[PDB]
Amino acid sequence: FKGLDSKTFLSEHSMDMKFTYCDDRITELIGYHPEELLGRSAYEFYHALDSENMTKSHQNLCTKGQVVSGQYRMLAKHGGYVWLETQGTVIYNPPQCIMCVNYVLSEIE
Amino acid sequence: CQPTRFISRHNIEGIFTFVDHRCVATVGYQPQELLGKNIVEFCHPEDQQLLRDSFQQVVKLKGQVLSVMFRFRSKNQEWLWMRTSSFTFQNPYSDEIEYIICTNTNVKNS
Ligand SMILES: O=S(=O)(c1ccc(Oc2cc(F)cc(Cl)c2)c(Br)c1CO)C(F)F
Repeated sequence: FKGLDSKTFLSEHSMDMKFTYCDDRITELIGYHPEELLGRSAYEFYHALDSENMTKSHQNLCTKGQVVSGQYRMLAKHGGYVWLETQGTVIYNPPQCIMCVNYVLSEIE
Repeated sequence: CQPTRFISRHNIEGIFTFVDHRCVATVGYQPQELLGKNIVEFCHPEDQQLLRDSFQQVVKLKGQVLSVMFRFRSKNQEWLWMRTSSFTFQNPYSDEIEYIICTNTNVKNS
């Protein structure tokens, strides 16, 4: 059994969805080292069956400014998938970046 | 009976910078659904590194054709086998960075 903080991690993305920062907690949970994620779009990692739903959730984030993703799968580093729910927030300036608070719903499947 | 195919241009990173409207019949997406995205985003997880390595090599091959087969996720969320044939173009009157031209055909894996 894991405590809430240990299943949560933050990530930051450019408006093109590429990772620009990820907390080190992701490593224990999904296998990735943060620096290997950098410069790759979120889209590289969604299961095929979640892809279209994520595109619609992204539109909503861009029109509303904040969105909760609802349940999706991230490809894990050594294959299989982990279920996540994310709260996304756009940071706008003087859009600049997207901040994601990511909560793991499952082990690697 | 024609194969179903469409042309695209990419930057050296893999991002679609041009997409021929024959894509709608080939894979189901409007060109604007592909433009600005990296081709690897449409690629099966088992094939994504081969596709990244292929974009990386085609620029070393002196403008000659490099082919790759990979599973592409159609607009219906289904994996379609694609054979992408790619080569670089650089206009010798200039020193602008080369880009990659691809022809993308749905093929059988058998
Ligand atoms: O909730 S969103 O704002 C969103 C969700 C995830 C997102 O990125 C991640 C972050 C991760 F840690 C892992 C994976 Cl597979 C994707 C992103 Br970017 C968004 C914003 O669209 C919306 F698009 F779902």
